[PDB]
Amino acid sequence: TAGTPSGNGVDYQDDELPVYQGETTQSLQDYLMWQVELTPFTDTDRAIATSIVDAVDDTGYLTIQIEDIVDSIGDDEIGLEEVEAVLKRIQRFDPVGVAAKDLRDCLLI
Amino acid sequence: PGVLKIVKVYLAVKRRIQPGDKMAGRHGNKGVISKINPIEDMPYDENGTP
Amino acid sequence: EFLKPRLVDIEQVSSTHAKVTLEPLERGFGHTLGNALRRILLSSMPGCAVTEVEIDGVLHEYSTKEGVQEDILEILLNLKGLAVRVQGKDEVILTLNKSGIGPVTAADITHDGDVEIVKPQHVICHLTDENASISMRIKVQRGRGYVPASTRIHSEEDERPIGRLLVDACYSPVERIAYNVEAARVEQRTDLDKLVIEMETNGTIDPEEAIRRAATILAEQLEAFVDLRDVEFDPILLRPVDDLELTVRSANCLKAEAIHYIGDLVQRTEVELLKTPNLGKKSLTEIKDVLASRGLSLGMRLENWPPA
Repeated sequence: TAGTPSGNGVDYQDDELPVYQGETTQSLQDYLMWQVELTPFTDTDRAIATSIVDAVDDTGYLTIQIEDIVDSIGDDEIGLEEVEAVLKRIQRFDPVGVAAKDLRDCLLI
Repeated sequence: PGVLKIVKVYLAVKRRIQPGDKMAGRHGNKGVISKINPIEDMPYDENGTP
Repeated sequence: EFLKPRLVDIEQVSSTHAKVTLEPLERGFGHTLGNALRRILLSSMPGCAVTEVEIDGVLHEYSTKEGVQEDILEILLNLKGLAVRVQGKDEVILTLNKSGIGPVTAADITHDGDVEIVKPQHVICHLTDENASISMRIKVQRGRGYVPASTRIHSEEDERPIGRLLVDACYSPVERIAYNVEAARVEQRTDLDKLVIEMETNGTIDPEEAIRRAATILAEQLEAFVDLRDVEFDPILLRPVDDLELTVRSANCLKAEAIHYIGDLVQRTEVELLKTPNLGKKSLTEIKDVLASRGLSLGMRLENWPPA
């Protein structure tokens, strides 16, 4: 072996009985929830926000239909007009354009 | 067998003295800097050398 | 009532060493004046010093040049001690170009319009190989005190190319100062003192000029004592409320509810706003829908509110 790499980054939890323990990682959904928790939303608004951010894919686009989201709520007075407003508020988060229904909406936002 | 290319990068920086740094002689006398005084504030002899 | 000192018998031992004398002084004024002048001279005296150097073939301070004995770091350290004088300019550029065998000094620096090298024997490099060439451009700036090369960040406003080497700047020509108080030769007066100030510089500044500058600084500082006396920001907010393109039906309601700006809209909670007359469940959602398009959720809490 003419050229050998230096050791890659690795570690193991020491001085702790449950060895290697763990380490939490921040994903897109976790960051979206963290942002949601720090904006003024009603209880219904919070529920709608959680429901719509649960459906965010890895690429940042919504996989489920808005009408399907309304059906998922399964409660009166939560018609598509309210969920549209909540989703449009959610779209303007740190990854601007996240939770977009299609490419057109993403470019528009 | 797995790797394909390796790149190694070196960075060099200059560390200057500051109040937080530690300084010690070779007689067991150690300590940390408390303040970096200006020249005109330090004591001087009759020749004006601080 | 009080006698006044006059600068008499100014004498120059050497190019750097010098003596300044003030003959008439009162009982206690000698030490006060001496210490004040020493502090002013050692603290704040203007001068010119090397700011950055750009060598031909090098890229960073931690490199080497084929044909020169020293590293670029030692070249910069030697250049840091260069003593120059500039008239009428603060950003002169001193170009240097020399090839051959032997040490290179400040003597071979190209003769600029108004640039004087007080010490022309300052060795800054050593050339060892016959066919070796060196060529740099030295920028000299005028300053007042010690400025490290890391504190200045404003120089990063414009991109600097790879190859410009930043050196520290001292700007202080004065290196050592002492003073003594001796009995004056004036016999008609009861008891007078005399002040002798000895200074060691790098030859950049005149002794008399330094004394005048220190005295002027002291007087300008003392001028203040002679008369004491003395005994909603984000542009998205504060916009007209008729920028959201709301319905006609909500247009009348906002006027009745005394909402005239975008900012005052965002400070209302859902529970109490619904109690307002004839809002409508579906119409209120459109107000939230439009305000969501701007990123301002309903119910924000500000501190102060100007009329505009």
